[PDB]
Amino acid sequence: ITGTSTVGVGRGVLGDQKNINTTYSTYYYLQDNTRGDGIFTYDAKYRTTLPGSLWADADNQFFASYDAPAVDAHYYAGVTYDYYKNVHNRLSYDGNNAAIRSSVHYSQGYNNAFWNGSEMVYGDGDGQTFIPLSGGIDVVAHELTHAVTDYTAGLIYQNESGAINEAISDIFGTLVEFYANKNPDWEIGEDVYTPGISGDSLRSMSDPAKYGDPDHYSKRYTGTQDNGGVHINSGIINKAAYLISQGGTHYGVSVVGIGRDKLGKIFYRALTQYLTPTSNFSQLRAAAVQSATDLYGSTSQEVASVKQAFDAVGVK
Ligand SMILES: [Ca+2]
Ligand SMILES: [Ca+2]
Ligand SMILES: [Ca+2]
Ligand SMILES: [Ca+2]
Ligand SMILES: [Fe+3]
Repeated sequence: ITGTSTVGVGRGVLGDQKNINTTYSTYYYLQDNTRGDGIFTYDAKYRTTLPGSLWADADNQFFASYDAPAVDAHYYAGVTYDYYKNVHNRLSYDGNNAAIRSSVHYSQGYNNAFWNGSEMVYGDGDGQTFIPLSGGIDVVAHELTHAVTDYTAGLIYQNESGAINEAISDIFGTLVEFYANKNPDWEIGEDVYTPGISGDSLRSMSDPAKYGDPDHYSKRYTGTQDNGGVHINSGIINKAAYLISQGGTHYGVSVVGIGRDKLGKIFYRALTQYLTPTSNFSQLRAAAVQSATDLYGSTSQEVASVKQAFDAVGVK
């Protein structure tokens, strides 16, 4: 669309008010011209054909409940873009300011969200297991990070490489949650998961075992479900990442925490410089150690903490 940049206001899934970047051209559209080649949000109108219609509104106010998920998807994508740019100096997911597109109201009662190789897609949930998934900034950032991985390391979506791909999305989705300071935690999807149950989440990075995911290499899943457990075995890497950041003693191995910022710097470098499509956990460890070495010196505490953390989860 060609028009005038402007700012509208609406309410998100959780009921919070926010301003969003819109474009005016007869209608007000969910098209943000202020970030790279634009952020565009579309209405999939409960169908599965994609992307749907670019979101159009008559008055630049988005307070209808049908609007909620579009508001959050649109807003959270901007935040995520900002994170990458500000923090890592990366322009959009491709590093070249590619347009970011998302569709909401995908299908009916769809309890998931995903990156389809071209854009993001969000379900509204069934209202019981989930509410519209774009209401969780960690979910939005998790999805956009899959784009980042596709353009960089290109980790194949299965077995260990796939678990790495998933851990990357949880790690950066969490870093983005802290970046925006939106009630941050080391949990995944807490804000849109089981509206009825307080205190739970989809996955835990601090204690993956809480939900039955492995927190040690010896406990990895070796079967075929879930593409070889990409969503399960990511727990081992997630735990490692939590330890690197926060520190702790796990299975008797003590790790000194070095903080979130450094965690992000080290993982981003590994991702972008050292990982390949078929990298396995053991290769990830080598990569993370090399990155930290690059950044902080081989005799650094940083390097030391990365080593301990992997030893702690049993990754050699
Ligand atoms: Ca309106
Ligand atoms: Ca949170
Ligand atoms: Ca979270
Ligand atoms: Ca819940
Ligand atoms: Fe994922």
